[PDB]
Amino acid sequence: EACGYSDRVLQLTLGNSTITTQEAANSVVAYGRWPEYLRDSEANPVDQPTEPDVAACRFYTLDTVSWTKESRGWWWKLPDALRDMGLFGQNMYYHYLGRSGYTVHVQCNASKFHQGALGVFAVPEMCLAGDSNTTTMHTSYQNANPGEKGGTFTGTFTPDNNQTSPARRFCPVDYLLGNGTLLGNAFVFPHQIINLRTNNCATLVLPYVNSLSIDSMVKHNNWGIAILPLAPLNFASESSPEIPITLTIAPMCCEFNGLRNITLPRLQ
Amino acid sequence: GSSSTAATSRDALPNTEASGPTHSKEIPALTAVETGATNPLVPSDTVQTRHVVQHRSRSESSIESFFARGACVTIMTVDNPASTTNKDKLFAVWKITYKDTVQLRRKLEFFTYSRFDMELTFVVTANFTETNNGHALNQVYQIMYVPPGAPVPEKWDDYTWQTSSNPSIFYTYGTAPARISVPYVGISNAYSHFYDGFSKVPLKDQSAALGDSLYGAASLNDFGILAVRVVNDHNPTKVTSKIRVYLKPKHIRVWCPRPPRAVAYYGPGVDYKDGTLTPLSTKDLTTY
Amino acid sequence: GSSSTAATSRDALPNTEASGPTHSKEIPALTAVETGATNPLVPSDTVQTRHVVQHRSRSESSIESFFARGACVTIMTVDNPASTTNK
Amino acid sequence: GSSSTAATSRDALPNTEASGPTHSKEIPALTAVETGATNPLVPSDTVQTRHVVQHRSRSESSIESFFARGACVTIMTVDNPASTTNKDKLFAVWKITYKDTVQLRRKLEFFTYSRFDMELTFVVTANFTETNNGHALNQVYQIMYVPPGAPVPEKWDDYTWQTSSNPSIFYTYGTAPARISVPYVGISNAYSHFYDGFSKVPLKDQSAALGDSLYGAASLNDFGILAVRVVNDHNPTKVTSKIRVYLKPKHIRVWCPRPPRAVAYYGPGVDYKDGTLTPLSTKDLTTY
Amino acid sequence: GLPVMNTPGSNQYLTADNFQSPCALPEFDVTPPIDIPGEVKNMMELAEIDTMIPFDLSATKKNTMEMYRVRLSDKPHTDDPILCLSLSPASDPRLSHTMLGEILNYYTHWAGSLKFTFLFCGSMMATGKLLVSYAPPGADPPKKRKEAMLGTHVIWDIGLQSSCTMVVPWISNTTYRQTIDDSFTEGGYISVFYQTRIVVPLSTPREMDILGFVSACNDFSVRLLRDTTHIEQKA
Amino acid sequence: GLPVMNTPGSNQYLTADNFQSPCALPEFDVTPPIDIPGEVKNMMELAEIDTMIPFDLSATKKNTMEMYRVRLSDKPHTDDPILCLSLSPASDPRLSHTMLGEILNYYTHWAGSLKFTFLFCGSMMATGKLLVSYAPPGADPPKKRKEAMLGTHVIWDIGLQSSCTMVVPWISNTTYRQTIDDSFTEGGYISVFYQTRIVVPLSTPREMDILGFVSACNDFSVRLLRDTTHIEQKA
Amino acid sequence: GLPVMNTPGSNQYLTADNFQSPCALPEFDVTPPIDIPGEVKNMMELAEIDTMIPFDLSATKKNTMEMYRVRLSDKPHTDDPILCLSLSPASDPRLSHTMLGEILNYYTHWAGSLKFTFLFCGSMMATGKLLVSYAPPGADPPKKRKEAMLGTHVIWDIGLQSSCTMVVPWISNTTYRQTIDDSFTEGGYISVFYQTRIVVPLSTPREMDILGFVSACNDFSVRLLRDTTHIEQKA
Amino acid sequence: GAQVSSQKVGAHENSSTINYTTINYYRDSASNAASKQDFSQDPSKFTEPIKDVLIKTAPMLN
Amino acid sequence: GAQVSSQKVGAHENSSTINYTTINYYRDSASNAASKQDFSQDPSKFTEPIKDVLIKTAPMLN
Amino acid sequence: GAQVSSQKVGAHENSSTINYTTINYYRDSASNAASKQDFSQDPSKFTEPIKDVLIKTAPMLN
Ligand SMILES: CCCCCCCCCCCCC/C=C/[C@@H](O)[C@@H](N)CO
Ligand SMILES: CCCCCCCCCCCCC/C=C/[C@@H](O)[C@@H](N)CO
Ligand SMILES: *C(=O)CCCCCCCCCCCCC
Ligand SMILES: *C(=O)CCCCCCCCCCCCC
Ligand SMILES: *C(=O)CCCCCCCCCCCCC
Repeated sequence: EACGYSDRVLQLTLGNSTITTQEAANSVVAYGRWPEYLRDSEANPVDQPTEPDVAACRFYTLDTVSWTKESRGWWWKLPDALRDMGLFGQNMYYHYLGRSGYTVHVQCNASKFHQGALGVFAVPEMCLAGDSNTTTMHTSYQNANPGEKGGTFTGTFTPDNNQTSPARRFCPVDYLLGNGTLLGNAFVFPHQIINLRTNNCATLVLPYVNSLSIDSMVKHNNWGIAILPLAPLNFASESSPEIPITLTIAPMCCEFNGLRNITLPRLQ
Repeated sequence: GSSSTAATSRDALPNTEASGPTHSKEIPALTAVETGATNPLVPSDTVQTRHVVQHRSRSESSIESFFARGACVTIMTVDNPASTTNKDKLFAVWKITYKDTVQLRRKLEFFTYSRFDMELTFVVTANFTETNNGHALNQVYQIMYVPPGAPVPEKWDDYTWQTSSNPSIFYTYGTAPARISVPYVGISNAYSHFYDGFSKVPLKDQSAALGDSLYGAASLNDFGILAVRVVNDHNPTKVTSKIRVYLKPKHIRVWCPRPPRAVAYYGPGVDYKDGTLTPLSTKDLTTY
Repeated sequence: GSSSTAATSRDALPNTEASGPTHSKEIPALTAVETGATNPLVPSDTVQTRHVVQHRSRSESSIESFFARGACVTIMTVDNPASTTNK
Repeated sequence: GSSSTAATSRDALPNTEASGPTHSKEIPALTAVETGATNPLVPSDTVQTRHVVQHRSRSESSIESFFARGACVTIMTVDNPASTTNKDKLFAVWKITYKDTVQLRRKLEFFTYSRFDMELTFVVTANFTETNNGHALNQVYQIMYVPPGAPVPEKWDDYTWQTSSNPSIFYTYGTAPARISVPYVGISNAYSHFYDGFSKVPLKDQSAALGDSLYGAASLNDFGILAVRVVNDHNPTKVTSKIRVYLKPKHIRVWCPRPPRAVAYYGPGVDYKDGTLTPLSTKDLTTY
Repeated sequence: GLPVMNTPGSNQYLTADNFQSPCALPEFDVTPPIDIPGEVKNMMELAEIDTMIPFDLSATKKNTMEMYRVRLSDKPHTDDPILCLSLSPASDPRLSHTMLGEILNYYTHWAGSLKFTFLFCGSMMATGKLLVSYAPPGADPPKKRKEAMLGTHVIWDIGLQSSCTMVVPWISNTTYRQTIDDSFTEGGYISVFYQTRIVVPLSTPREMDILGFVSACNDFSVRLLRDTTHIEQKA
Repeated sequence: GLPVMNTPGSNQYLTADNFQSPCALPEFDVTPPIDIPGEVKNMMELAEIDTMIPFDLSATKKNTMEMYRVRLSDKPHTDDPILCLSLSPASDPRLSHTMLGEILNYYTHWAGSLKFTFLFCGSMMATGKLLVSYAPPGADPPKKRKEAMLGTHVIWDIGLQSSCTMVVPWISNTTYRQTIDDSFTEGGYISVFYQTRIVVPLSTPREMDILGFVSACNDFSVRLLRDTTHIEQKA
Repeated sequence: GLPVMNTPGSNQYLTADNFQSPCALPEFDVTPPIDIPGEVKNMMELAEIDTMIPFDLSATKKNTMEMYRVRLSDKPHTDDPILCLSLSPASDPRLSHTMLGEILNYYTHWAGSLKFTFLFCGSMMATGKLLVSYAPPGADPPKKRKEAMLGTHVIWDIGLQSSCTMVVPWISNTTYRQTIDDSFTEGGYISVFYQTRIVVPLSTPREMDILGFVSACNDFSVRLLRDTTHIEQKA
Repeated sequence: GAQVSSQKVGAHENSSTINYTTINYYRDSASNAASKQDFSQDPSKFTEPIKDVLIKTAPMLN
Repeated sequence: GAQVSSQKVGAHENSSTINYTTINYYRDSASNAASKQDFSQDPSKFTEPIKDVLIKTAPMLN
Repeated sequence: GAQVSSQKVGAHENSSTINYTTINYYRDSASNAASKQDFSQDPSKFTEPIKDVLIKTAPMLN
């Protein structure tokens, strides 16, 4: 717009929450599909669904992590990461079934004198590799689901050797996308790159993806949010620089079925 | 009567258009991968091109064309010993799947979800095991499909082989390899090449061991099993047979693309194993 | 020449209709099995339901479909011995 | 529905016209071969001819008709030994081509370039090798097509035989000889019976041995290879089999004619060998 | 002779195949059909008919006329369950052998809404209010009215209308469920409780039996025909 | 019976054949499709998507997050190459494992125009001008800007627009190239250089990384489906 | 299944048969044809092109550039033959290896009119008159101009027009002749003589060579395709 | 005498109703294959065999 | 019930569109062969998944 | 989709044009048999490749 409007400057508003950004590289809509409610033609569960709307379909800001020369990368799972977030987590646990889209806004600012590139990826059914070489598909429910704090990637695969009392957890190696495939190709998946010299953040609008119209949000995680350093953090001359990466996410057009007593998971 | 017969998989790709010199404010070559998008550029955007009538097609690279080939998913071993032998007549029981072998699995795995009518072709080969000299009359195999819940056979000749309800294929040795078609039988709207979750929810209030289950594993018994046996009675001279199962995905559809399996498969899940994580070979930055 | 081609065994089952709250003199949930009959009830009669377009069919459960399978009724034993055998 | 049906290959040749005496300035008989042309003369030009209604045709001498015959291009040898034998189960690997044999090659070579759909027919014959007496159950052969770049088999039973993507033919002994069709697969607009050049350009600035390559040889691997094996497991009594491959060029087109091969073939190229250069026999100038 | 080429599957015998074949008894005078009453067109029709549930499968009651009787009493109000049952129509011992459960075991997959009808066989002078509950999977199986009350339920009031029907709505993640015990395709919990308490006057029996029946709603269907385990021929 | 005569190919099993066959599960109630996002119709669609190139496959960097990073510096102008690469999409170690290279290895022949996009991951305060070159086969592979400048190239100027795309035009003698290293079907050389030199102010990092991506142009296609060597099952 | 009955010839492999068959490479992107010069539609087209005859197949001249040269001289008139040749296009050593003879050996039967063209490679100052003869079978093969003159012939006069063509008309008892030496299907005799005598002035070569060429007239055809003896593979 | 019918199409290819052709070779009906073109009926005769038609919204016993 | 279609003709003989006839023998779609008559689609949903449509001649970031 | 053509009839029986019926079973042209319905052409490009068209009755060289 000769009037002023621009790709880099956006304003997102959901329920009682609003996000502003003066340095964005546009925004991405996974597979060109904007989140939507379950249609009658595609519906399964016959009971009147619970649609929290503004109470849950708003912006939740998770615990801010620190990016450094040493960082190999971070990972999160949806809905798992939002499981303890206000009215959204409450409605998710009270219902047998649930479906939801997301507006993922990854925030990470610095300075015209800093360097680095964060590869922000949205992966459908992001199944990760375990820490065991004597057994398989053994990663425990508690460890597979870190909740809000999420997990992290490792530059090296080090097998759990304690056969007696197994760590029973994931060993996601960075260059292999934590799942047996080459990172260089992760780009076939809905994503955006946070290149310090070009932009403050990454905005990904994710639709409800799955082999089913609606499923068990507590048993199954539809989307995986992977953040890896394509180009290592670097500043002026400081040998050990640091910058925060804040992750804010908002559930969308989300709905729930099969209402009963609240589900109290064994998360530890 | 006779019924005769928008962009088709076999339509000729776009023609290259004649392009001259340029001194403008338009910058096709310049861009910003950060946005998540790939520059839709073509030769004529960065160099002077001539006019070329394109005849080439993407016919063979289409989803159906890419998989339109019978692939080996398993090798079943059965036999027919001498009545006297102390050891039991060996009848085969195989849990149906595309993961026992690597080739077809890697191809299907280029994608998250899939949908398709399944064509199973059975190649049967037999042979003599003992430096004997006795012979054996032409064998007749019975390939029975046992769906999850149905009485799984415990003996090469027990009541279950009656197949009153289950689908059975009675194959005759030396004859054209057996073949049958199967519809999209998934309890879901599409097959899940990957399941980022569990079949059970570990409830605090309830004993640890109880709420436990395998990672990435849905229905303990997805599609039941293939129970194969040699119908013929025990023969003085022992004959061992092998049943090779060829699986071909037809009328197929696929969703959400993924990066191909870069390192040696290690079990039914995405798990990798130590010593196999270094696929790429040595090659210098400035060497052609 | 060519010959081309009411409720069919393979027709989609009845769609689930959107149903709201109720405070009436009508009592679907209440009945009397003693009469020999079975209460023709449906989800929308005892709970608040959403509108659902039903695609499912009873095709495979039809009398023909249920028995449309070759079943083993007997195993006959015969033979051909050496001329000499006494039996 | 039904679709029913300029000079045709099977049209009657031109009729001979009645010709009388001549005393003119016209000189058909006289000419000059130096110009590069051949005198279009006919009987009626040099002698008194009668009127003749011609019924004869060139039907059988047409390009398709001339090659419309299945020709043997190779004999592949495979086997199935006793498990015990120290030597490996012998599986065949043949580099596809029309030059291993002479007959068909000489015919195709009457021309520089060619184009055609290829029909491959496989005749399989087996037999016993040892003065033994043991027998063997009916064998099932696996003819796998391995295109340039794909994992070539190293063992009669290794992972490659899965043929997830490659085209394989599972032939059953004693049954009608196997047969498949193949399109015009050349990376060029037409097959080159002859290539007057090399696959590499010897660059001064670069080491002699590096820029070196075979004369008249293009793609080191034109069309990949045919990998054949006996699917059946090792049998106490050893059985040797032979696979004869018949090649027939259909829907064929040819360009730039050449003089037929006058002397014994010596390798894949035009090379001749000492002692074979004297084809023609003794016959006197003035002897009938 | 017309040129033909045999393809894979040739000469094979597919027990499930559907082709023509020569008639051993040509021109045979077939005996016509008579309008016989009670004709069935679809196995599902039988599944839609109310069949009595063997609820009390306890060591001593099982395999006897007693397993069908769920005993109640004029005793004081308690938030504890009268009877707990898993929504596994084909696998759960109490449902697996009912007309519905039996037909389900001839199939691999099941879908749609079920309906549970309870009959009060106590005396006319006996009043009471019971709470029939249905709790979709994923949480702690209800062991107290409090929890059961929170999910799909019906407060049954005992009177002239002898029976009360509770509809278990088709609520599932997958388009179809498996006819066997399976964590992934689990149906949830069906439980019954005392809303208030069975009250009776003097000269009247303080204990009575309630019968329970299960049947399929018109939205119900099954697929993937298969051989059942409910019958065998060892030998 | 209708007179028929069997022809060659009869009773054979062609893994690539395309015929009809009896259905093992007749009348089976098939579960309908739901409009699932991200549907693909042609493998080539994936080849048209930008995928990161493992350029620095050196002894110590290979098989680690580092192989993806091509390091530059504020150092003085030099006509020497930043990185040399062969146009062998399917065979060359640096291209063979990229989404494009991987799909190419399932096919015997490849054709059309490729496009290489380079991303400058250095600081905003850092300026510079690089020369991205493409030299069609037949001559001495460029080892100096001078030679590289003489063929198909693009002078990339670093600024607001983070990345620069160089299109490698479909320039070949044969209608199709082989998915393997082959003198006859050779593609030529892709090399990168310093047009001027990476310049940076004080208090700023004199060294930065540039990422590189490869994808196929709309004129691109593959043929002759085949089994790949990028995966195996020894045992 | 449709009732069918197999007939003789079933399952057999006729190397000359003409049927359909499954394609090993389905949907394969075939490379189009380019208008390449020199396209042939019928083997007979090649037979209609003038090809040099190896006339002098004598012990020392045979298998050398010399066999093609028929030497003449300014010597005195003689009724004796310059060269005698049998009309056996496919069998006669002097014709069997010419383009025409070679194609004829791939066939069992031949028919139609042939034409023999002779080129005078002597000096411009050299004059002369030769007699080219053709004598249909059944009589004493001509050994003297006298006899040769009595049958089909042409009196060639040497001048500006370097060459002279003699047409051997299709004169036979059978509709077709055999591509081998056969008394019954014999073609007759082709002989050449001195009508007057090759005359040359002083300071000029008294000896010169005449080249001879054979080709088929538009009324010419062949049949019954067969394997030739002109090439083999002993081993 | 060819009998052309419609296939209720399940999983469709990335490739309008599809049909299948059937022809009877034998003179005897018994020789013929199963059409599978069968009809459904309302369970009434079994689920509600009562003389006086019943209305679900109203009291079964009145 | 015969389904007649066109063969995209590759290498033509020295011999107008050519056709091939197809007929379905079975009642179940699954039993049917692969038509290969498939459709192409534009990569957009993957190569350009961005909210604001992009013009190649202009600055990606503005 | 049936293709009906004429057989050039050789030795006729003591028994009007005779025809033969052809039908294509496969989708790929390569799978098809050889029509044999081929065309002839004039040898000119080889027997008379000369720039200036030649008249047989007149002097080749003039
Ligand atoms: C007489 C032979 C009858 C053959 C019966 C075969 C029916 C069973 C077919 C199951 C198809 C499974 C295909 C692969 C599905 C997997 O990807 C799942 N884990 C994904 O949902
Ligand atoms: C299961 C069997 C599959 C059979 C696969 C065969 C495909 C390969 C066919 C290649 C055709 C080569 C024909 C001769 C070409 C030579 O003349 C070349 N040197 C000329 O360009
Ligand atoms: C009605 O059928 C007329 C159309 C006939 C189509 C051709 C029939 C194919 C072969 C049938 C012969 C019957 C076998 C006894
Ligand atoms: C539509 O198909 C009418 C034309 C019928 C042509 C004859 C069919 C050939 C044989 C088909 C019988 C079907 C096999 C079950
Ligand atoms: C055009 O062909 C319509 C006429 C059809 C005649 C019946 C065809 C005979 C059988 C053909 C089936 C094709 C085999 C794949």
